[PDB]
Amino acid sequence: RFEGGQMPLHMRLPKLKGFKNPFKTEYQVVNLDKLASLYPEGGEVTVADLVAKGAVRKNQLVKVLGQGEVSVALQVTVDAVSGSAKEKITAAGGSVTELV
Amino acid sequence: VRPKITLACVECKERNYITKKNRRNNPDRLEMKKHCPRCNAHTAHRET
Amino acid sequence: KNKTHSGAKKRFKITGSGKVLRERAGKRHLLEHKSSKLTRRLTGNAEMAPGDSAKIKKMLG
Amino acid sequence: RNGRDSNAQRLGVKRFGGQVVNAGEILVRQRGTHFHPGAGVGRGGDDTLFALQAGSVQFGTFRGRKVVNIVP
RNA sequence: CAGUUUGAUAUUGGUGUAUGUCUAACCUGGGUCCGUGAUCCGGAUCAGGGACAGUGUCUGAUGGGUAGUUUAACUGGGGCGGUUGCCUCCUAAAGGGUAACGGAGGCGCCCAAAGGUUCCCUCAGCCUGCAGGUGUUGAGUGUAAGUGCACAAGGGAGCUUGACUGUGAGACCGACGGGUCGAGCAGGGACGAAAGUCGGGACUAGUGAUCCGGCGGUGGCUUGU
RNA sequence: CAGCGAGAAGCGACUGUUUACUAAAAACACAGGUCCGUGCGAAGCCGUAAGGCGAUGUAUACGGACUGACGCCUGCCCGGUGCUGGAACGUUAAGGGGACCGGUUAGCUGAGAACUUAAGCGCCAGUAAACGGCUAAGGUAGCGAAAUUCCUUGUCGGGUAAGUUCCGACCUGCACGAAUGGCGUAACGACUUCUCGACUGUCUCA
RNA sequence: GUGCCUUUUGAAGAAUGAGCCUGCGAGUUUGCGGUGCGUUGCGAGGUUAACCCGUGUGGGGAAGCCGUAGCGAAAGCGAGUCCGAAUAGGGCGAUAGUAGCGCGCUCAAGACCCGAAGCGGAGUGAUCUAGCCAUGGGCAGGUUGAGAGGACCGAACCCACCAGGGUUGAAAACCUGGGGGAUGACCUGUGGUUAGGGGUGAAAGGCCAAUCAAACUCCGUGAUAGCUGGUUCUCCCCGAAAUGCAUUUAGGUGCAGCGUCGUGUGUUUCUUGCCGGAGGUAGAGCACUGGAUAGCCAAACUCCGAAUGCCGGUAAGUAGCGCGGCAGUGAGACUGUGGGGGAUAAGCUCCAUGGUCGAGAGGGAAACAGCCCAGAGCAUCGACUAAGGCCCCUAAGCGUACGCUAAGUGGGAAAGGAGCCGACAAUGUAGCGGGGCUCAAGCGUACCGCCGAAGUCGUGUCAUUGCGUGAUGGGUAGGGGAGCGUCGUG
RNA sequence: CAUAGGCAGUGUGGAGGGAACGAGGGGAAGUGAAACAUCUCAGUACCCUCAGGAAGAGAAAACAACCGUGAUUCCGGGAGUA
Repeated sequence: RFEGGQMPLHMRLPKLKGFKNPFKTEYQVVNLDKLASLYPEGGEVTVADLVAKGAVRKNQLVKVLGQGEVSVALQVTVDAVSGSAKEKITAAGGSVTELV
Repeated sequence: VRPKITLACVECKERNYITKKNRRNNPDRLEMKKHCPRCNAHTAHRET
Repeated sequence: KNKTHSGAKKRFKITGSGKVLRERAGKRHLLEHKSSKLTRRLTGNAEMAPGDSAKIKKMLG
Repeated sequence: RNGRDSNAQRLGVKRFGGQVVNAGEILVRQRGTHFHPGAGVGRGGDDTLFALQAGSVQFGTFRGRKVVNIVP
């Protein structure tokens, strides 16, 4: 961290913009493409069961996201879901029930 | 001698532009019209 | 443990592909005579040079 | 009381004849209009000549004055 | 910083008109007596001073007496003298770049028009008696030089505020930070019938990174709500 | 065993002390002089304090500063800095005060102006044997090619056969000067300088 | 045929270090640290820390951490997201990891080893020396004459002015001969006492235990060195820099330039021909500006204006680029060419562009890093050549033929004068390397031949690399690889 | 009066030592910042009082967040994160 007296790189560029949120929570996210390979025959999809299939860390909030396509009906019981994912699940005959 | 003025119109009450203007030449509070982005119109911005 | 350079952790951010990004310098004051386009050219984040990124990557953990 | 100079500006022609360019590239950096803008060539704020359309650079004399031209 | 020093406040009370007075806190390195064989100390007791002084906390002044350190670099050794950033020219060897305490100069601004647009005009110099003939750049271009500008970028009028807001295809120059040009699009405007031009000035100097802090706006968020 | 003597100049009055181990001196000290402080739990000094020295002293005493026996003298300047005294008035900290403006849903609470006050400073006088200078005043007395004079081996006189040294004067004082004392001074000096007599292996010259 | 190391542009150097042998002496260790590579296990998962059980190296332990989705200041949205009024344009993202082990680099610790002057804390020192305090002692002898004296002469005693000696001494301050005080501010014994930013000082920064512009000892402590020195076994392949910007900066360092290794790409590199371009140098000229007696001059004059060089395209012929690990270098030297400063100087200094040295052996120039020839894998008692030479030193021509020189010119030089003169410094010929050379062994021009290196060819042999064959193997700083030896363990 | 003081009688009371560890107080500089004063070194070296076999801490005027845990101490994380 020393450029021979010249003003260091880390001391002439401005600090990064903004603050940080001490209580922001990040969800463990599951895309539909990789959620349609764990359940190739449909069925109910609980959070504690998603943990056992190695798709999300333990003890966090899940949020299904909408990348990919789903061809079978899934009854997902998660903490949140994106708009595109919710449409795709419903189109395939599934139902989305949020806890939060 | 030439100070920095801050223009403002009578509606948005948001300081949009700043400019130079010779005091002694234009002692009268300077004025012109600009594009206020809040108002989205070509209103008149009287010097503050 | 390493201690990350407290100064550099406040000035650089790492993207999802590992790129290291900075903010442009010169947009804090004396902004009167800087035309609108110059201020825009100083907005946003700019990528680092390779030699500079190497040192920051190696001084920020 | 001598010994003062202004650091170099790197003026001059940046694209020569027969050189293929993309729209907007700098062709010439100059002070004043030593070369005037021709077909498909624009003038910048500081006399810079830049191509308006992709093509090959070509110099010539249009209307009795040296110009740059872009040939699609 | 020690020291010296000012004021407030605590130790610190009564009473009268900032200033008197009283005695009881407090002070006597004043006298005498006892512990006691004792110039220390303490306790008596008379003699005074006296809510002052001394001391604690807070506070202004002074403070080489002491203490910690700074006191730039370049440089035909060092000191003295001079210079340190930006712009123009020559050295610079017909791209670009290129050094010396090499050769010449400027800048730290200015203009509410000396900006934008539409329209119109051509100068300096010379000759003749405001007028006429000649005169193509030798005048002018806010400001140094250079590259340009007579198709005017020079001169004169009308109208205006683009000396905009949201952007930046693509490129030039720098080790880097950074510096510079920029098509096209949207908003909302100026000028013009229109094509079109307008994101300050013919161009290139007229400026200063981050940290910290001030002012206006907006409403994104921080410790149970 | 057991003094060489004489004339002259410079500095210091003298006897003394000094850089143990390259400088003994013109340096320090001194007796004498002036100024400043101290009223006695003195001032000053060692110590955080007690307690001590000053002193078992008391303005003819003690401490600090400079000059340095003795003789003739010690000129002008108080504008600057410092010191002494006066503080009308201006400014000024803490403290006292709490105008008024906010947050919350009268209370609590945040920031907080006007006003009140000391020293100090600005201000007014004095002070130079105070630091200092000669417009505040522009160097008097005395001395002067000097422990000071670059030019310089100044010029003149004396001394020598020959004198960049020495002695007496001149004054063009680069850049003397009155207690960081001026000019002299009998005696003194393992001090510096010049000259003469006696004497010699210092030398001719070994 | 001019040592070794270090440091240098350059050292046998008369620059530093080493008298010699033997032994000892400098890149280490920690970490569920950071990072890259290799390898191993598992693999959308990987893996434990503390701790628990066990004789051991074994088993358990999911708290955690890394991967799994990103964008934004954040609310938030999410293969998107943020700026934005925008279904405008953009920034950032979308289209196999982890845990050990080994190695390189790195972070914090003394961190490769050695080396200050000095700073701070606590103590020890006035037996030396500087003061003061208490109590004793010493001053032969003779003079002077208010029997006084900081009086006189002079031994003891105290001191140290001069000279000589000594100077690895008899002595870390003395000896010999002179010299000063020698009744006082004197000398001295014994006992006390003042202690380090402190003492004491008739004042020299003197003295305070041979040390004083701040004593000595232990501790912080393995202080700090942008500095100096040292850093130990081998070979194979490649192989620099002394430049630009910035710098409290100039002998340091950051980034860029130049090296190496891994990985991806594959002719993209480079050379030559041709083709398309801009220019304002050399030269030249006066049309502008200036100088100036029809003729002239000019870095900052140009009516003109090459050769080269530069940018791009293309053809033929034979290294380049992206991403990462690790560097060193950033003091350059001379010589050719174009210039500036200097004086129409310098082995001068500052630039641009080549060469060599640096880091380059070998041959030549007598010796002579930078000049001419030439790039050393190793062996060779073969051959041909390069620069340079062929009378003897010394390999090869007293070469052949024509002509010139009379000065030893050759074997140093000017204006100028009629190959010559001009010509002229100091140890010893000394300005051909020496002998000698005009009966050239000198210069010129042809012809013939030969000598001459680690060059090339011939022969044998090893190694790197690409596909039996082609190329390749000097090398300092430095990068990579393969190994020798010592001790110990299974 | 009275106390101060003095006298008499007793106490397996104290005094000093000790390698490291501990609690509470006082508290440097070299060094780093490529200078230096805020800052670091570091509450380290050293010093002072008091101990015990260990010391200290320790039974909520504590956390948390509207759900809840329930004296203190120590170890690995959280994390070189806020």
